[PDB]
Amino acid sequence: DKITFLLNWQPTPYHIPIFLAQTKGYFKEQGLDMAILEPTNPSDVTELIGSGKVDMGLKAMIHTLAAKARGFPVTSVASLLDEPFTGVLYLKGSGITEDFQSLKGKKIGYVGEFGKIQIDELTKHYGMKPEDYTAVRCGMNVAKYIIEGKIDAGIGIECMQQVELEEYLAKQGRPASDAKMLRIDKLCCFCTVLYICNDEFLKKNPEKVRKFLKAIKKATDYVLADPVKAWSGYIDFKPQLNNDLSYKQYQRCYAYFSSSLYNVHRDWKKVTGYGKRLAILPPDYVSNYTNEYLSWPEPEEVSDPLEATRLMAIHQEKCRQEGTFKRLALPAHHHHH
Amino acid sequence: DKITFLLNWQPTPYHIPIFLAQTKGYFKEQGLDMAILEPTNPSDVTELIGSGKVDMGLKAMIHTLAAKARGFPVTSVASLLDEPFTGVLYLKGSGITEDFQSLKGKKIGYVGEFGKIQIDELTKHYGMKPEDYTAVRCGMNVAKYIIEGKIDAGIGIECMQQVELEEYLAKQGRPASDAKMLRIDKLCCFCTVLYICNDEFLKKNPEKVRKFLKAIKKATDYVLADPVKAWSGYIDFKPQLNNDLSYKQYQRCYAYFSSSLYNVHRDWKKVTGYGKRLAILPPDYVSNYTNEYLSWPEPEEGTFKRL
Ligand SMILES: *Cc1c(COP(=O)(O)O)cnc(C)c1O
Repeated sequence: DKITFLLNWQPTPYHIPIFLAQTKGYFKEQGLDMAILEPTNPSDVTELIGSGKVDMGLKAMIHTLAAKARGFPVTSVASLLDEPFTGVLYLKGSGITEDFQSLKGKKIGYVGEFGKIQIDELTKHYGMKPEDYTAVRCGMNVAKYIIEGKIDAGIGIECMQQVELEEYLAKQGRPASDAKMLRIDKLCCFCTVLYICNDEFLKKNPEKVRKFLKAIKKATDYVLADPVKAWSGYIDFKPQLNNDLSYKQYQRCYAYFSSSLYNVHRDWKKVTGYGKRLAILPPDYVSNYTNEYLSWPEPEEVSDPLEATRLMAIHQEKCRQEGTFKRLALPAHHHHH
Repeated sequence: DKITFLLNWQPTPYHIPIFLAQTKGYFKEQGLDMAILEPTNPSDVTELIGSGKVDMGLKAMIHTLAAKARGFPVTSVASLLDEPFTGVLYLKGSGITEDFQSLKGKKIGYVGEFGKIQIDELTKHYGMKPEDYTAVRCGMNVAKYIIEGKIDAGIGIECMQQVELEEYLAKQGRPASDAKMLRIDKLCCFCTVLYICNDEFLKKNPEKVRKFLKAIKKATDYVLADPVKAWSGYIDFKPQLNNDLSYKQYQRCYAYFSSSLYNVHRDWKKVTGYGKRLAILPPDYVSNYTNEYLSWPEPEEGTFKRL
């Protein structure tokens, strides 16, 4: 009667709400016995949860969509990390540039399956063809392989892998700005990180899932309210995260955490479209999420998505150079009709 | 159709055979798709495997025995780390001494469950009573809490936690000998680390288990034969183990690796007796191992050297 929860990755700073929910006893106060597990290989994750072998866990939006398409019955019941900047990371001097064509003849790292597909597909739109480049499967070590020169560039998230590149550059006395990204968010939200359930587990235990999300919500509020105290609680439990890199990653992630846990209807509509178009998704495919098990009201709708993206970009820079914890203040949406 | 394999701990240097069997493709050459998982809490482990939620994994002998007793159908099919030195670790100046009585009024860390029971029980034999001491559950952080002063002593393995204390001492310029253990040869195979199977999974998949053990055996031979090459393969995959502490731990573990994977009939006989006696095991309890799935003969009853 323990409930298996499988992370999408080795412990990261953004996993803080799950671990705090455990260590602070919020799961216990809901009468839940969670067994948090960590994958050795992120690609095992959708298959294990989809097949019922694991009850719940986390995976990105693009992968959660493709999971149902490939016949793994999973449903997103909430959102953890909202729309982090994803792209092809590289160091200045790679010599890769904003010219997508500069990827020609380069070794490019992707984590598992979908990213490669993502680049296979972008080449056609830039007059390139696979293989004008060599794709290299890297699992959880994309950043590491860029730093070690085993690849020229690689796919990653701004608040995780980019921060790893920047910390390396700092050790070399090079400026942070030498860590550059070719954003895919402008070639979005594929890499939103979701709480997902096995479909039959969800059918059979809706009350437990609802209680889970309450515990998570309590921990998420704590982390947003008191990030510093939260962090020290986390790294006492998970000493592997007790370093400056993890802490910096944590600060960059702060602005991306979902405060309401709601699945964003627009984000899914966008991503389902993109995926449908890439033959990953059947033409009649329906988005596999629900907000039924969230026990609190939903917030006002997304405004100026490009505006927010631009504003977020600016915000994340201030975060890097100031070392702060600030949520992106957002002007509410004006309806002209 | 992936097979879930749950480690007994965060990745350690002694998990190297498993990871190498994966990264070197030995699991693949047997037509196995293993999903190696890591626990966040070692105590979840027997219950998850016992209940069938996870197919296979690792666990110490004392825990694997108590799992069946507590109604979790698990069976040991092979052995990984043989009889590492287990005991109460402490720093000289704690001030704890070889006198078990010195544990009086001290904070003593235990990993999760059986560790506490082991000390509750040893006190009765030393005229002490729980609680002449405070037991503190520490999970995977016993050494860390000793170093940080949050506990005075704690239960651990010589090649893992003790090495962690020693590396701390070296950072302080203190001698390694200041990391001391009260060894639980105070009545050491409880902490032998076993490959274990869910019973029903074993019933329904004996050919796969046999093939798993073959991949493991191949990796195990590689590690013993070429420990240095093996290590760099490991830490390329698992960069969290790329540090001097992990490498030192690895060298201490090397002598303890089981080279044949066989369950040792004597070790189990001893441990089953101990467990029966303190009330951890029913009087009619039968050891839950088998060497049936091993496909090779049983052998006769800063360096890398086998003993
Ligand atoms: C499960 C496990 C533990 C936890 O056991 P307790 O003594 O009950 O804390 C400790 N060490 C190892 C190696 C384990 O596998």
